[PDB]
Amino acid sequence: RNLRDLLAPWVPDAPSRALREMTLDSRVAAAGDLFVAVVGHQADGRRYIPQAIAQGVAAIIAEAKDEATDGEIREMHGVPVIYLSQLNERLSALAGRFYHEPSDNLRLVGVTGTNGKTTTTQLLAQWSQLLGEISAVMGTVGNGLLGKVIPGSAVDVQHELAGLVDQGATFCAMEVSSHGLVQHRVAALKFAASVFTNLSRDHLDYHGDMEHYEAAKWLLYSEHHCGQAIINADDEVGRRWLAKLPDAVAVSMEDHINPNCHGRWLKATEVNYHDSGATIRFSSSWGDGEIESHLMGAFNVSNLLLALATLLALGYPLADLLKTAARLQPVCGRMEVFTAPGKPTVVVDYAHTPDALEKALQAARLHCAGKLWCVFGCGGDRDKGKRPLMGAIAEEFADVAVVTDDNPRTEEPRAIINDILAGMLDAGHAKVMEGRAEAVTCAVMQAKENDVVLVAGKGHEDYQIVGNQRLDYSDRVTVARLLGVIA
Repeated sequence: RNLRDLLAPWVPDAPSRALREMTLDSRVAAAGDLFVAVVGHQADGRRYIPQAIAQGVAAIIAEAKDEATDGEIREMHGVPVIYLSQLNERLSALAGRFYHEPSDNLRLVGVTGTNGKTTTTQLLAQWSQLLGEISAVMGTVGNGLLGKVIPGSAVDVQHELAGLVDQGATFCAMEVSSHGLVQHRVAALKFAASVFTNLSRDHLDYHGDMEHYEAAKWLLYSEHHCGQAIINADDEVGRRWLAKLPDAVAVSMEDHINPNCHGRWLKATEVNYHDSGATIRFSSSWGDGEIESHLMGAFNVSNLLLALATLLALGYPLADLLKTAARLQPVCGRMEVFTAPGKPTVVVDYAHTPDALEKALQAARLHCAGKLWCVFGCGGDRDKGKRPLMGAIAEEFADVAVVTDDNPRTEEPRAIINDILAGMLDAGHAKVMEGRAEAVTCAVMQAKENDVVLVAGKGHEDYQIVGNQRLDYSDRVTVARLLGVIA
């Protein structure tokens, strides 16, 4: 880490200074640090140059806008201050070089879209590690090697990737947000591949608005090192982009592959949704096969097929992917299935809004030969408007609604349940059972072998809040003990 080597691609005359860390914040700047002074969200980091100098930073790189020309080298208190124009745009490349290009020292796959980013990244990291990578994730759940994921400027992204490379990671699956892409947070990253799940943007009904949105996105991907493109052809926007990208991989589970293109493709031909997951039959330009997925619902078929197409595009052999597919796991507490010989199917899911609850029930219904049970409640001392909507959704999409407690906090637990029931056409056909453990047991012990019990609202969140008390309680553990299995 040397200022002269750091800036050699952009500023040839830069003095030699040993550098420690790269920071945007004068308050945490230490002796030897490189301070980077950016103009940002109603803030000007150049205001904090004197504090950064007083903390003993070795050098400063600063926005040139209205202060200096691009590449201008100044000196303040014997500290080099180098000015760069458009420093927000260049910060990714600057940090990339500072951290020795971490995206050139592992296989980085980016995942963009409205939904399925978390699941698709976890599947990419898991499947790659089953084939012998040391894989890592960066996303909304956090950053780290698989099993060690812990809960963001262009500098933080490059630093975190460098941290993963230092820990032995050879593969990283990164959730990329629309906001991250637009604010140049991944601008200099070398993506081996870019995955598009779907675009659920309301607000885009006007042709000029859809045109400008698409124009902004096309411009961004012309500026990035996207690598191989893997696109969900079941998304209308995905299909429009596939029509313009002949080297992209088209993925479908709904017959949207156009075979006249002679491009690379992967298509589910048949799915059997059953008690413990999905049997997925598929054809592809790499060959055909059948996958035993332990994930639940149609959207998770799509997520898995995107991850498969990505790894096939990157050269992972179909035979090795097929042989490891049965080891792919759900995201913990997301449509997580619990089965046992001769027992009902139980799905634990985090769903705690009307929309998540409807999606979870629709997904669970596909796997349900008998009756669909829904065990749920609503949090106390929070917004109450969702209570009757969740009741109506449970009544509509489930055969048996079992309304119980879910963190009633200091609110009268039955008050919450009354709000849920008020949303129903026939409240009298809902079951009510208090104790959540008792309500889960009720559903699981009454359900038939070919029934599906959805236990919604907690997922992995191993507590029940009653009054001021965080009680030890887990849906996953309660269901596991009832079924005689290990959570």
